Amino acid sequence: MLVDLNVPWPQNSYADKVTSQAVNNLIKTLSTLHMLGYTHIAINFTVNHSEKFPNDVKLLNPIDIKRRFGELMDRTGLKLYSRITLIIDDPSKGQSLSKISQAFDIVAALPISEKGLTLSTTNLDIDLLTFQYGSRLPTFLKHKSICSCVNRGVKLEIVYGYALRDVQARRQFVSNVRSVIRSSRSRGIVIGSGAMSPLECRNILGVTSLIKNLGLPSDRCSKAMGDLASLVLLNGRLRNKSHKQTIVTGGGSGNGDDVVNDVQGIDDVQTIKVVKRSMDAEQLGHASKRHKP
Amino acid sequence: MLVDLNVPWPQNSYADKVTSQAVNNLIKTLSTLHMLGYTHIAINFTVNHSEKFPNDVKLLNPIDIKRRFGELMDRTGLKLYSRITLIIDDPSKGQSLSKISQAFDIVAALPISEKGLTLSTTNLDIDLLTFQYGSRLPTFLKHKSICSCVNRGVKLEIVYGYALRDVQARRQFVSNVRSVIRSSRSRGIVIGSGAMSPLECRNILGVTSLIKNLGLPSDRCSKAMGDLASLVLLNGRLRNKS
Amino acid sequence: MDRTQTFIKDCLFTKCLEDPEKPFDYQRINKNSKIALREYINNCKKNTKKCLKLAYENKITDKEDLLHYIEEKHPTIYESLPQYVDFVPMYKELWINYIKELLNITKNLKTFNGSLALLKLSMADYNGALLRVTKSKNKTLIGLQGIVIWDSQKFFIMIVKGNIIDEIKCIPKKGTVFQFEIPISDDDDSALRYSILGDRFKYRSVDRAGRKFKSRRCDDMLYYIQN
Amino acid sequence: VRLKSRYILFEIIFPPTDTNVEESVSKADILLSHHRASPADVSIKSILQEIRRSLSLNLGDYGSAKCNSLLQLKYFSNKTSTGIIRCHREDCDLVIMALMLMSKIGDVDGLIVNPVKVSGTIKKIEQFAMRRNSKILNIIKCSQSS
Amino acid sequence: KKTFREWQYFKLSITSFDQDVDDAHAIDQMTWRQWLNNALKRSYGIFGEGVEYSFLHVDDKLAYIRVNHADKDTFSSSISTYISTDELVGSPLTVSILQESSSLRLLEVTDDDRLWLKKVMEEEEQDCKCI
RNA sequence: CCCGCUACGGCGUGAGCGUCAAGGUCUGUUGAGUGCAAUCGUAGGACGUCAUUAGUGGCGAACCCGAUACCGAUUACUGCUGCUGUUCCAGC
Repeated sequence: MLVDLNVPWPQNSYADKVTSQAVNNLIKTLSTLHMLGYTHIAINFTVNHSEKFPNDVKLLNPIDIKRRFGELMDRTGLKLYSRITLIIDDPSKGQSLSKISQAFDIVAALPISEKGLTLSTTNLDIDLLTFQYGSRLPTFLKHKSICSCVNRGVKLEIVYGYALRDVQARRQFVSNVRSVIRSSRSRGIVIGSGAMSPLECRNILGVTSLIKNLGLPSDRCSKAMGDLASLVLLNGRLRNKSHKQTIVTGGGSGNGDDVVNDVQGIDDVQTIKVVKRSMDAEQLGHASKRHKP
Repeated sequence: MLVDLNVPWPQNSYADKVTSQAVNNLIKTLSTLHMLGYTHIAINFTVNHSEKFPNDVKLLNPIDIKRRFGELMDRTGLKLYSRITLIIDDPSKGQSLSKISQAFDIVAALPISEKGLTLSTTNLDIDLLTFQYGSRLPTFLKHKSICSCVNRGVKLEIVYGYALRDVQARRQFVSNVRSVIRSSRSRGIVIGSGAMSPLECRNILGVTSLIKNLGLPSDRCSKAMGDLASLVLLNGRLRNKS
Repeated sequence: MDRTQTFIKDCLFTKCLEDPEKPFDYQRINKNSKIALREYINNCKKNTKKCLKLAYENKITDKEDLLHYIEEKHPTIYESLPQYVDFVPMYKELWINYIKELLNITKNLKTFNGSLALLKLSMADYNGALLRVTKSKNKTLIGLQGIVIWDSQKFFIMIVKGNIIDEIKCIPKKGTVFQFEIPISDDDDSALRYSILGDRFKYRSVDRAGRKFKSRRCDDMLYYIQN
Repeated sequence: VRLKSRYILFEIIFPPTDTNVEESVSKADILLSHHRASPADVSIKSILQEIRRSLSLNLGDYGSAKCNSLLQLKYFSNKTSTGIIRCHREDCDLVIMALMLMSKIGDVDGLIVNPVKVSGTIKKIEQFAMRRNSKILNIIKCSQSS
Repeated sequence: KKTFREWQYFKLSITSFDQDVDDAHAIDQMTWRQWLNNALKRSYGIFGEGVEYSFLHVDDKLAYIRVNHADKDTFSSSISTYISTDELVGSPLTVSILQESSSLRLLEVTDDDRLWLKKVMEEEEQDCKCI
């Protein structure tokens, strides 16, 4: 199973309206990721810290998984998650994480400054730390801070699609990624493809070769897409739907229903999951002694 | 202590007389070789196989180490050896080895032909094989012609001085040298500096890094530059003396 | 004469000499309710093992004939046997009606609020619940349904019937996933199914009444992705 | 695991490209004739801008991406033409091979670069450089006294 | 008492979208070499351009490329790096590297060119074992 | 403080000793000892585990790098060993 958790949405501000051409382009790149092969896609959306957040409930997310991607799912056979990377630079007055977090699935951050990087790892409840690989690293990444943050949770995320943009950006990208791999102690590394087009898509064995040539091993790369990728999905998926990893509204069937795998069988209206009477306390004993299922 | 064994003599034909500028330029580039710090110098001279060999004894070598370089041998603190690379393409006007091996010290060859490689591996008791790293690769390097020749004792030579000539020649240089590395099994690789000017001499730390990034390990490179170089020098010296 | 001195640094010193050497009746039961509960859950397991032995001696696979066989031939052994047929209506109806009252589950379902309901379930006790091991690190623990007689800190106590087995079943919580169905009063139209994970909460119910649960590293949950 | 970087000492040597004027054959005299002087427009930023252009045109983009992560010139003075380049321990091969292929500066041509000392610390490289310059002063003083 | 790695095969498949381009444009054999030299010239310099690679069993946007072992990732990182642009095709293309193996055993179709390539490899392996 | 010159405290040498003072130094540094912080790269052979289409291929991990040394305690991971508890399956 493969997770690609940094596909961007062609919108930056809430005042802008997405045209149908970008939506069709996203449909074509999802068909591209379904063509060669992938398992999970978590599409990303960017907001700033100094913007004016809307005081709405059902209008915070211009993602619309149900009406357009619910139609794409039946011909596709995959799933989509909606996530936000927080572009936070200064500790301003804007703090509405209790609505933006519970509205979406995965909460990320994009720090630029010194103190913001500290208060993100310290107090801000997020899932992933993304750095601006297009621009310079802020000051320096320390070992014991990032190590304690990985031991607390949140892992670092490397965007190999940002090197496919320009020529000059590749040097700054590698200079950031080698420092991230060195200061992260190769524990918290989750990789993702930041492509805005299907014309910049790659296969698993090429991304593995890229991670080989950057400095991280190969078995640890595939383990990062098998173990480390799908666990940080489950972290935010249990934090925002259910309680703080405590009591889940997701049906535990044999091999078909899961909190990660069965998204459509859970009513995403509020919380609930309508399940038929599969548990009868009257005449059901041990599982190997049953005869009706 | 190092061995540099591929310095060319500024003359190609015996009819051409060496000018006074070329001798001074050779003294300049050999002093530049000693400046970075070397021990052995074996200057090379190029002849064609279509050229008619002279029937002389004391005139086969227009190098004259004793009268010109005999002063610099005493002043600088080094020594010189004379060697010949053979530009052989076709088996015609040739097959003479009993006279050219006694005058000179090390006998090398330059095959550019498909049958030339076979006749070099078959019936030439030579020391080193040189390929044209400047021009294109002749046909294709294989393990069959190389492994039968390296196990006999003949070494394969890489000229790191030909890389600092042009910009376009560097690509064909890398394509030739990496082919020699993948075909040579990383054993019989002797490297030399083919510099004609003093502006093209490098030190051991850069050249070792060059041959390391081109595909030879650091053990085989330094082990070659010491042992195999000073072994083929004694091979030529015992072909002279014994 | 080497630095690695095996006999000298450990066996022969005075600091590591303590290390192993290199050459080498009714009132007394219910004084504490916990110890009496432990004695009861041990006595139920011993009586279940004796019931299995007497059931192989009976050579009758039917459990309804087996209970009457024990009533006829073994009176003192029958006294500590559980009664699952009695255990189902005395627990399930009260549990379902308590959850229908507490979580405000009524005929009007379109005014539901999930976050406060999960907070109430975090505040409600699980003593008397029907719960099912749906996923586990052990492949043999899954498929077990049972009703709670007592909540422990890091284990879980249920009861399940087989063909003739009536053993009190203890199941570890560290690395297991549990699920329970909440029915709605309509017949075969709609019902709810919730899930918990016993590795996430590792405290007493006394502490669970007061504790506000926070985030964890959650690295050991790979089994939930694995199976 | 800390920042295990390797420092590389390099020296700019000017070969005596003059075929019309005769030459003297000695040790410290040819040390004088090769260790002459650096030209006027030589600084830290000029050598960095030249070595980045050589890194681009010789090794490419992704090689320059791997090289330019911790590629800095820590110490350089034009009076002696010796410089110390910080680099990674893995791409030290790439940095030395980039120092080898330095052909010319954009202002002054006719020069070679000698990488001399490589170590993981700068304090031992300075100690070796002082001893090497002391040996140079010994050779100069021996040829000057006689 | 071991076996030296001679080279390694690489299985490429040019995934080309915008079906009008896939139906109109037809890549010939010289375009493969020109685009691979352009890809090794964009991200790498002279030494990355001097990687020895030859062409074997070329099909319609399908390629098998042999590259020496000591620079394996040096090849396979660059192929997933460069994007085709401004070379006789109006749209850019994507590359899918399907599988890698160093032991000659791949099964594409029941075609007979693979048996001929295996015989050519065994004629060199016998010279490696004997000589 | 002893020797020679001179004689009011003086002067010259001992590669001499005792006291006192000085952010002048401490690789006076350790069967590793750095301090803008070294602890390497490759090849061959021996052993162990796992997967094979002909017999070979991959792996020897993870945590973490001191800064004078030592001991005890705690915490991060792999493998072995003993005990305890749980679940599943039978011998009669």
